[PDB]
Amino acid sequence: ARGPRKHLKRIAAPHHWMLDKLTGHYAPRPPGPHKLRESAPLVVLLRNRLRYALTYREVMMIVMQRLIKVDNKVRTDQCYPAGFMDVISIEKTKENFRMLFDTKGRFVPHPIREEEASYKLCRVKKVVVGPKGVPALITHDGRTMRYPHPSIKAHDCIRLDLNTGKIVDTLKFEAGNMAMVTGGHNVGRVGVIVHRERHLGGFDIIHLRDAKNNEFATRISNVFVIGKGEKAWISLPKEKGIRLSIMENRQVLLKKQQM
Amino acid sequence: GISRDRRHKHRRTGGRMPVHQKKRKFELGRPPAMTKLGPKRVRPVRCRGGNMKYRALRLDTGNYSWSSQKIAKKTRLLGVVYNASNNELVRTNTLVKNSIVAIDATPFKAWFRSFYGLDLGHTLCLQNKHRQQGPKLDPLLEEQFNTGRLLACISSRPGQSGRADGYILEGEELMFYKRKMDKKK
Amino acid sequence: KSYRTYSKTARSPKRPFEKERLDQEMKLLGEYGLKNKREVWRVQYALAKIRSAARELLTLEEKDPRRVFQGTALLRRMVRLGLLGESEQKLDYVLGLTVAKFLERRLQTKVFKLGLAKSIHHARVLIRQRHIRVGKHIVDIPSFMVRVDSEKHVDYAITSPFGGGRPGRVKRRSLKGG
RNA sequence: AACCUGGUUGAUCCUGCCAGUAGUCAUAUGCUUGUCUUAAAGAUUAAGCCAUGCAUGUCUAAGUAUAAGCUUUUAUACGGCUAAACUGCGAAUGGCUCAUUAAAACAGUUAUAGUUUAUUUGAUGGUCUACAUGGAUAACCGUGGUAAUUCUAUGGCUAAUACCUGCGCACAGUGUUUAUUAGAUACAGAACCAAGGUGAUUCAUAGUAACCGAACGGAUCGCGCUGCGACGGAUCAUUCAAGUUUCUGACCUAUCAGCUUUCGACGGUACUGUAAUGGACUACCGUGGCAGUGACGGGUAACGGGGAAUUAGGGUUCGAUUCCGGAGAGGGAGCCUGAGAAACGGCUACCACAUCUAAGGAAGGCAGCAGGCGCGCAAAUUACCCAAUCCUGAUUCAGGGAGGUAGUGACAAGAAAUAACAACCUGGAGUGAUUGGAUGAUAGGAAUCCAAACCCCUUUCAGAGUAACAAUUGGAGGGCAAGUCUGGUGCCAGCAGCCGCGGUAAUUCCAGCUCCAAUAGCGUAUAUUAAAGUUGUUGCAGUUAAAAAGCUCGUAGUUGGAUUUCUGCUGGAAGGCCAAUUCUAGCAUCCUUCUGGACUUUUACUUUGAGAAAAUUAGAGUGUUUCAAGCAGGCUUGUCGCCUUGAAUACUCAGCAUGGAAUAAUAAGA
RNA sequence: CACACCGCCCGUCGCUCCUACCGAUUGAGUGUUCCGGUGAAUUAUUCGGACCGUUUUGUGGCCCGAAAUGGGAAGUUUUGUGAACCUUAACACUUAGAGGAAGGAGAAGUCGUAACAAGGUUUCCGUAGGUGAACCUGCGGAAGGAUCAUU
Repeated sequence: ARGPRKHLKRIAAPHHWMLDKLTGHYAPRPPGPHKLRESAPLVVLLRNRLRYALTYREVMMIVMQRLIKVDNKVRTDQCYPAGFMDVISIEKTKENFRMLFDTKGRFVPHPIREEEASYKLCRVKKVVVGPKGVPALITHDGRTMRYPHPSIKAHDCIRLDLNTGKIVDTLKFEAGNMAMVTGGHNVGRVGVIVHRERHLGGFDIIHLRDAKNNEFATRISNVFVIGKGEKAWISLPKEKGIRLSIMENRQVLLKKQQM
Repeated sequence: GISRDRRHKHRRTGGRMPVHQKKRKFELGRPPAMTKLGPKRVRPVRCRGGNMKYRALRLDTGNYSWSSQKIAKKTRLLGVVYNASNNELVRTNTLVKNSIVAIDATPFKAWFRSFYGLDLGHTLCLQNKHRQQGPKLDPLLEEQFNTGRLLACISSRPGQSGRADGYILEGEELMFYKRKMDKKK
Repeated sequence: KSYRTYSKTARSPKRPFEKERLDQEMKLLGEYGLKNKREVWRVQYALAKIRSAARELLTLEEKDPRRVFQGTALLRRMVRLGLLGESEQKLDYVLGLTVAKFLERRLQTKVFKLGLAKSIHHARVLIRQRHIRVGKHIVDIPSFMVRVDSEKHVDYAITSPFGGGRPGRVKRRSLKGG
């Protein structure tokens, strides 16, 4: 009541962080570009994915060196919400991490090449006219690129340059274009787009087809266009967003563990 | 204070509504400034957000747009003439929205001489061009000008803005309110 | 307040006094050398988890994707645990299990089966007195239950007199005393 | 484990309850208690009352340093380092409790074109003495008052990112307030004259005519013609939110049937008010709104839900309590500051309690953490620390009874000691204190653990022979497993959940001996679940056992006859198995407007799909020594370690969407 | 009825105890909200202007005449929000009461004999009247009768 809540609790955290039940009563709380449940804070990358830090203390000792950057910019706050399709860049080690969705429905820092780690994609939420009658995009990231093409519509991605501010490569939202899912049940799945239903009132949905010919649906808010009909602007994680079945995921896992 | 909420007062069934909560600041109202004629005074009320909302208390003057001619002049007020809601507000001369008011009409008469040169009671070319471009003036507005007055509807909310603005009455609105002025007489 | 799950391993029967029941339980104490009737009811309860799992699965359909997944996981446990033999992998066979199958698999018997212990009672005392290496590390607890690849592996602990260490304490008292 | 035994009779078969039995990860209580792991704990009644101490503070190269402070380096504005104080930000989170509260709250599901939003992230912007504007305030110094406090006056200096002013092109910006034009879209054109964005708008935005000062357009700070970032503040998104808001949903009660209104009840017009929408409020005007499908009122030993207990299925009862909402800080009410409070570890007032007083006055709110009194059947230490987990701040550094660690602890859950083996009478493997030699309970080290102790796990010097290191708790007529034993008592004392024992031979009392059941536990009391097909939808009963209105009409309610493109052959894609089963195109006269959706009356129903927090629950994987658990691990003389490591998945009426030939409502009747 | 007609068993009356009921006292106390009355504090508003300073002249060669006009205290006007207390009434819940009159329990008393057999007047129903008590009688029913039955 009475104002914004400064604590978040463990358990009442998101499940896709995979913070454990014991070993803490509270969990780190991420406001930044991204939402609370559609992001992951910079602490649980460093300690609970990348395994650089042990403790919450040690993440302060890393981040206040000014070694961590995101989007070619130094972020000093340890609880910064670093979300979908943000680049992370550490100068020592000289390795870069683009955050994608894993096929199971988790965040994972996908390691990438140095030339690839310049650019990143931003799907545009809407397009809107600012003052002096100038046009302007706005993104899922909460950037606002201005003077686009007239070409560029809602619900489609743009390759940003990052080294400079400006856009470079557009993409369109149509049938036969590659598209990852960012939320809901089918998260972490990439497939070409077959068809979308309108439903003139609320909630457009899209059916789309995995590269092993599995068909599945999501709302348009969740869908995020990568690239053209086959091929893709970005590098993909392990499995490339197929999501193999429950008995298959059993068989591959226990076949691994026997060595 | 003044509670705007629906937790007091009845249900649609005619049943008392249970209330288990104390009054909330976001369910606020405030005492109404029945603003009037006089020399200007105005009070900045600090509202939710931090945002200021300026309460009128006495207003002499106002910006009033003539619609057809497409001009607006700053003008003094004389008196409140009619109100739709309450006859007590006309009795005290209380300015509110939708309230019909008297106006000097010497700003418009000076403009109408200067712009057109038909009048009421090198350029010349510019005046002629303006006349061709836009001056017949209704028969009732011709009679209305002779007194040195006009009639006009207050369009702004004085309590929120801290400002009397309006527009001049013309055509069907003007013919309408001339009935209900004359009917009480 | 603390986030720790917990459960009950056993539960008592509805009839306290039946001569049919009390005789057949007393045989299972006498064969396998058990402390009390809770140790039977533990295994009685532990079977009924596995049995009610198979009872749920077996009603459906052999081509149903729930049964083919959850059945094959359940059959892996019974092969691993050495409870059902590998020649029959049918889910139907799990139903034909008994308490004697579980109680032959625990470490009281598998010591005795090994034969080092000699007698059922002695085997329990050897387990609790810190002998008998199962695999790499020694095990203190009668109700262990062995996973069939591990069963060949049971041997006396490296430490201890049977094993080849200091001879406890009482042999030293005789040896140093003399 | 989808379970049943005793009791009505001289005996039988019934209906039928009473008693027995079992569970609770439900309280209380009795007797008993060796070990290690985990761990509920002043909820029930008194949301009754509180002594003492503690629980919210905070500083960077970067707002303000003349401490009459420190410190060795010695600086003509300012060497650094810093007490104190001003300014900034926080104190509205967290924690605790369950008294209120029954279409209220809450839950899932919409909407915000009906709005505010510190901060974060990204944008934007010359247009109005400019080598720099003004005068007061602490701390400090001097000095008092009062019995007394986080009471403070008079006098003298001095600061700003405090407070307040305030020129400016390279008439004239942006914002506010009103008026008002554009904001196009199913088709081509001809002749004559004077192009953002939604399903959808009055939206974005541009333009025109004026309005006001009450708001922005930097009089700020650090490292280094020139870079980097600290702070400030406006508009627009963004994010953390919050406020309203659509639909559907709840326990008992009819010995509650008619509620609501002139003083807002239901609606209309026009104000007002609000952050905005609204009878939210005010004027006039109409006479409505809800109810037998339960309105209105009453009861709750009622905060709601996620969930918990309960061994077929269907259910019944519980949910103060780990998470998410809600409400409250003795009772009510009012209000300041701020982005945000109707705040109580903020203030003002009354009422109810209560503290100090020198008797004039002053101060108080443990349903925060311990602790005490009192209520009770009923509940722990006035302990140590920010090391883990997170949060606040000017912030790598400071603070935190949030939180963690220990103590008390048979509320509870898990594992399992109290012996084992020999040789030396019953002989068809068990006994026999007859001797006999072969691991921790304990006590103290070592290292390990720990913020500092402590426990666990390792290894150590001692450490059992009636293994005196001695297992108890309830029973022995039936139900109910186990003595027609032996003394004492004599319808006495007492037992006895029910039936029944006791009147001088007691298979039940009070003892002894022996045996039975469970076992570090077991008995009792209350509530609750199964048994209960003794509340019956699945699933009872109503001739005589409990029970068919004396009999007809009858409105809702419930339930309603048959009947409307069925058959056949030829493909196609799949398909299990040594052609069946799915789905689908044609042809028997079968639409089209176009290049996937429009029409087929409308739903229910069923199918698949969307979206819906975790914890808990089921469940994949994994030797926490087993196990309850936990979410970890596993390989390996290799070192940018690898398994491009794992932590799957299901589950969550009403609402949104969709394929479909029956069934059932419903519509109709060119 | 089964201890078997020396059976079983009904009601008044008498004695002792326990539980509830009616009951004059215009009973009693606690709690709740209804109109009405008085009404603390306070938002807003009205005037008000302790003394703080901006210019303007006055005047002693930065003091004091004063006139304009920003800031703003105490006090004050009218509203609304409205605690608290009181009167009346109603509703809710505990609670006293002389006397009256139920039910069950004792464990055995007094008076009958009503029912169970044709229980010695068959039993029973509805209704009415009467009597120490069970009960009795009138009118119409029923077999649960003591008759499934005869021009």
